[PDB]
Amino acid sequence: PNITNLCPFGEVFNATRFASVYAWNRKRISNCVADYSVLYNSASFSTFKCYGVSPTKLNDLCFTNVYADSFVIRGDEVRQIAPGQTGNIADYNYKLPDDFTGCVIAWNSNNLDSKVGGNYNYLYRLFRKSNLKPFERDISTEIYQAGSTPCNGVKGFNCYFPLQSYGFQPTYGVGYQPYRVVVLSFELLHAPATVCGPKK
Amino acid sequence: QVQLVESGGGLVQPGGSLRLSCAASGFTFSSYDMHWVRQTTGKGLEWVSTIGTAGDTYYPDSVKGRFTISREDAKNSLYLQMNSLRAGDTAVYYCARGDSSGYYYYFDYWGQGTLLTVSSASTKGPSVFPLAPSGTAALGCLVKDYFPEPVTVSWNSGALTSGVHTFPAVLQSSGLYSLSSVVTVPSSSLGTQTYICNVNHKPSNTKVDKKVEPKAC
Amino acid sequence: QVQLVESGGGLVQPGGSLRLSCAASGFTFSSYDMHWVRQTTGKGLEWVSTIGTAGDTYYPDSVKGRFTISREDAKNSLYLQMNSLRAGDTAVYYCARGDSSGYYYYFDYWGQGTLLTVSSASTKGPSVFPLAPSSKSGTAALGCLVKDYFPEPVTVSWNSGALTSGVHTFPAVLQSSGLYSLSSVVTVPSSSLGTQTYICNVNHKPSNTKVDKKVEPK
Amino acid sequence: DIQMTQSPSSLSAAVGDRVTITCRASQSIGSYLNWYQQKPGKAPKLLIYAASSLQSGVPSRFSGSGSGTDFTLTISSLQPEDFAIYYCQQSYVSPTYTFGPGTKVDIKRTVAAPSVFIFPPSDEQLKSGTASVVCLLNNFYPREAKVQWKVDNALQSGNSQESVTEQDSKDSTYSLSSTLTLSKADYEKHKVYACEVTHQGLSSPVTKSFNRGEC
Amino acid sequence: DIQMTQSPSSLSAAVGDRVTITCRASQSIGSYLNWYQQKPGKAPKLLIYAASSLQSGVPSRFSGSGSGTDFTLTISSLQPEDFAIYYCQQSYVSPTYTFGPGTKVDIKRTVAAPSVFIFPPSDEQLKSGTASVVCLLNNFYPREAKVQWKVDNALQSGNSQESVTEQDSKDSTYSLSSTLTLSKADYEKHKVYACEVTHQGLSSPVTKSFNRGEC
Amino acid sequence: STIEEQAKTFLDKFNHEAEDLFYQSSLASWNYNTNITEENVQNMNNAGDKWSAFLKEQSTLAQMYPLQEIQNLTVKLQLQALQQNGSSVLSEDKSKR
Ligand SMILES: *[C@@H]1O[C@H](CO)[C@@H](O[C@@H]2O[C@H](CO)[C@@H](O)[C@H](O)[C@H]2NC(C)=O)[C@H](O)[C@H]1NC(C)=O
Ligand SMILES: *[C@@H]1O[C@H](CO)[C@@H](O)[C@H](O)[C@H]1NC(C)=O
Ligand SMILES: *[C@@H]1O[C@H](CO)[C@@H](O)[C@H](O)[C@H]1NC(C)=O
Ligand SMILES: *[C@@H]1O[C@H](CO)[C@@H](O)[C@H](O)[C@H]1NC(C)=O
Ligand SMILES: *[C@@H]1O[C@H](CO)[C@@H](O)[C@H](O)[C@H]1NC(C)=O
Ligand SMILES: [Cl-]
Ligand SMILES: [Cl-]
Ligand SMILES: [Cl-]
Ligand SMILES: [Cl-]
Repeated sequence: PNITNLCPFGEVFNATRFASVYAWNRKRISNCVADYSVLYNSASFSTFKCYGVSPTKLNDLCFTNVYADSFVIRGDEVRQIAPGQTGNIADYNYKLPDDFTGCVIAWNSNNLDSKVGGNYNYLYRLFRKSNLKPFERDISTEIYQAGSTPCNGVKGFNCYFPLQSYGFQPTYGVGYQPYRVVVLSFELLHAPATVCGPKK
Repeated sequence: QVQLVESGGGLVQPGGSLRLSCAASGFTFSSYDMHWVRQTTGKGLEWVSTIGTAGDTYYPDSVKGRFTISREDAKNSLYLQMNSLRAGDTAVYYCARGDSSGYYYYFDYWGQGTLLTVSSASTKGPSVFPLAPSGTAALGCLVKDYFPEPVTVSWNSGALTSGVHTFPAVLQSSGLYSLSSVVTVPSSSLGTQTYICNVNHKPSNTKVDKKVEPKAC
Repeated sequence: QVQLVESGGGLVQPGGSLRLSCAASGFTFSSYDMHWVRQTTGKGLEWVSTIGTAGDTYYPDSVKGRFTISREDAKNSLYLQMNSLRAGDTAVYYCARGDSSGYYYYFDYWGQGTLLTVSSASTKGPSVFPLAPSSKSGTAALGCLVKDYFPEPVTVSWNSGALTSGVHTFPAVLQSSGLYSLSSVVTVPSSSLGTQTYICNVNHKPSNTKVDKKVEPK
Repeated sequence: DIQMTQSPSSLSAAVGDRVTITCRASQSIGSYLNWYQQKPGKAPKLLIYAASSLQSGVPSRFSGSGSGTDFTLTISSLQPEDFAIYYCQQSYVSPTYTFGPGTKVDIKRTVAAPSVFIFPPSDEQLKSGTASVVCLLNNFYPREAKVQWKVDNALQSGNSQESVTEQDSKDSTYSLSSTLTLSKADYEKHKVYACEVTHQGLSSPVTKSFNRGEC
Repeated sequence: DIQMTQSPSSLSAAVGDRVTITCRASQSIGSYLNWYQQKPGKAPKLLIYAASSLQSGVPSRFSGSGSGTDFTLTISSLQPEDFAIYYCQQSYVSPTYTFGPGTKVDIKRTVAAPSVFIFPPSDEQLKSGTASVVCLLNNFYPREAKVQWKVDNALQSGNSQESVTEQDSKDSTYSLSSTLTLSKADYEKHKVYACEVTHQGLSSPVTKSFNRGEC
Repeated sequence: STIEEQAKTFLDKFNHEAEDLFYQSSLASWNYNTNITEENVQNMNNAGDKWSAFLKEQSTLAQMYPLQEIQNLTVKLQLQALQQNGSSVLSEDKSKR
């Protein structure tokens, strides 16, 4: 496995701009050495949970691909970024599979994503006809039809525009503050491994 | 043979701090993750902290900011620094080795536990009294009025194990603990074997050797 | 509703004899096998006897020669004659319907049981005393004490069975005298002590004792 | 014949818990196995026949599995009314059907302190020449409880008998009676009659007492 | 995190019996489940990992099955040394590994009457001003036992404390100590000190006593 | 799609819109009460007017879900808090007076 380039974890974690959770961002990481040590002992991360593998063993592991999904939600919703969860985020925005293999990291981004008066650029989907399949993404803006009456593309009675804005303000309480979230998915196929820890 | 041995538990005032140690032997210490897991009667087994082999440390939210795990591989040693201790931190603290088979992680080796008692009360060492034997005969030692737990009791420096019952301690109305260790023996052996109980109460640095002899009326 | 009701259990001296009956309702009695199964605390459930629909009878060896099963289809009735009774026959006797699905046989319906006591001691009927509700008190407690009776069992109801909620009829206790004693209690609203009449109905069939005792605040 | 063995002898579980009981036959019996339930004072009730067929009217939480020599009865979600002894029975050899020894299923529930009551002897009984004093501990859990009698603040021994109910099928509690027996003469020698009750649900022992001639 | 639940809470079984305890995860965790055994005063011991792999050195009578949300630990033939509490633990979410509440496995054995001994207070203790009298009930089964103190045949109350051992890993019995606490003055004011023991293995209560200044 | 389900969805949208508008109004009010100035009074009054208009239109919408078809008591309570008519039952002239 001839690999000498380091995986671009800093490009993901240290980006200036994060996507709204309904249009969540995905970067494919392959063909590189993954130095997870820059993630260890962070004074920033309020959530570091892994699934299927132990964090302590990440430098000894090889994967066919790694996927870096990133987005912003509110603090109270970080718990939904996990297998088996339910809620507006898990049902309508970002869904992890029951057999998820990977890690979920999150940190408070009040200093970057709040604005006195309200930062209305971060949206989430509130209504949807059915729940998302794992790793599905829905960016439609079709008016949600809540009654027997067709909506004909216009908001109204029983006819709601499906996205809603977080409107983050720095004075919000912690549960309503913006959190930046990175989901690393460790994909293993019947193919040679392209992402490996420094110890492999 | 893998061995893990905890040290450093005892009495500590609320708001105080304390360091726990774990000495490892019988394996390449640097090659394994190490963990602290606590146990209480009310909440069972609870993960307290983890340190990997890359300097990575992990804590539950209840513990982050207050406890710090670390390791000294040159001395095959693990440490848990504890600050801002609250009554609810009273527990038995185990160190534990972590390992994996494939992706499956487990705790394959545990220490013996060290009891942490968080209380503003003061330490008191036990008084040790003989329970004199007066066929099968019974004799023992009474370990009375001590705080905090625990006391450990052996017989004839651990040479006597068969038939020994060291009872779980009882909390007296005074807030002090009391306990009794007994042993049943052949009656005939009361004049052919000397019986000594060895009592230890580390929180007060009390070590007592008490000889139990048949009483003169 | 299939129902089976045993009758005839009671006190009988060693070496004596006694017949048990079972009355059936709610099915075509003649079309089913019938069974006697006994229960003791020491040996659990034990098959005692079987009668098929062709007059065929079956017994364990411990019982052959001593007990005889029979049936009267015209009266939807089952019988067990028992001769040469021994202390070890003391037990609760159930009648039970046997049925099958394919080759798999089972006992789908059971009676309530009847207690057979094999003893040379004599029958004594109980004395029934009120356990009066405290003048001080909300929830109040009251009851009946059924003392000095033999053999088991006594049955206790309240207000002729109209009162069941909150009732505890305790298991009988064997006193040093060889007699049994029992007490049935009930908890009620304190306020009801002046708006509801409470009567315990005690029955001891072996002595033909029926007592209705009214329990009153003093 | 065919000997039947059950495991465990007894088990305590909470409402909603999955309960699992096993049955073993001394030789292979294919699927010729039935399960019965028996509640205190009542006759056996057929739950399962042919190792896995649920008898009509039985709740669906009961299920039977197994074949050959080992069989399992499972209660998917224990309900309070399921407190009972469960028996298996082989239907392979007739007429000599044999039953297992039974498995007791007790309900674990929250601590409930007893309600304590005391009953003086009736006057009719005193006319008969004997006095019975009754102490009632009502609807408590767990079953461990201690009652002590005091006559004029003198502790009694050897003159009392206790009885405990089987677990209640609705609230899973226990009730207990203690009966103190005195001669009418001894009863008339003293004034204060009390029972002191210790139970884990009480912060301190509870005493109920009465004076001989007061109401 | 992921919540783990165990059933039953407790279980009494005989030696040679098949024991079956179950574990449930609050969500699907595949085979990321381990089982541990813990005996009194000892640390947990790993028995099973990956739901079904037997840890090296663990006897083959222990086995694990299951996947997804429900898992089972089985002891094919309960041995006396198996008395312990068994815990399950999900290894799917790290670092936040979580444990089940535990299942206690008690051993059912034949009735064994206690051996009763009584110990007067030492002279060394009496110099300090307090007297402890100890009554020892040794190696009995079942656990239910009653101890009553008599000082000159005055029944004692409120001045004694009891302690009971965990089940013995060899012979499956229990032992109990009762400690009567008296002032030195009270101890020297009276002469006869007795403890009366009631246990199902005894045909009648057993008293062990001593006189204060006598052989 | 029952009436109770439609009402649940309506209340969802209402909550999310209302929390934001109520926060903006409460913050304007706080900015005034801690810093009395004409700019802050105008901001407070404008935000409060926006909140009142929102509640007016949301109550109009809420009235289109008949309570007698709502079985869930929580949904009923919320809809009721919204569906209060009050002085609006009076004619324009009577309410003006
Ligand atoms: C994001 O950027 C920060 C710097 O802004 C990186 O932090 C440094 O990381 C190295 C490697 O662990 C440390 O030795 C430095 O001390 C860090 N500097 C500061 C100022 O914190 C961080 O590593 C970047 N994130 C990732 C995932 O690479
Ligand atoms: C591996 O890749 C490097 C370039 O990154 C190249 O210089 C080197 O020759 C390659 N070695 C092998 C064994 O392919
Ligand atoms: C008070 O309000 C005025 C006008 O809006 C503004 O200029 C000033 O900065 C405010 N003061 C504070 C302390 O925010
Ligand atoms: C009423 O509806 C709410 C959701 O709007 C739900 O949380 C609650 O459980 C419901 N109550 C009942 C009794 O179904
Ligand atoms: C508000 O008015 C409508 C009719 O205009 C009425 O049906 C509704 O019940 C009123 N609101 C309440 C709470 O009664
Ligand atoms: Cl939300
Ligand atoms: Cl503890
Ligand atoms: Cl799931
Ligand atoms: Cl006393």
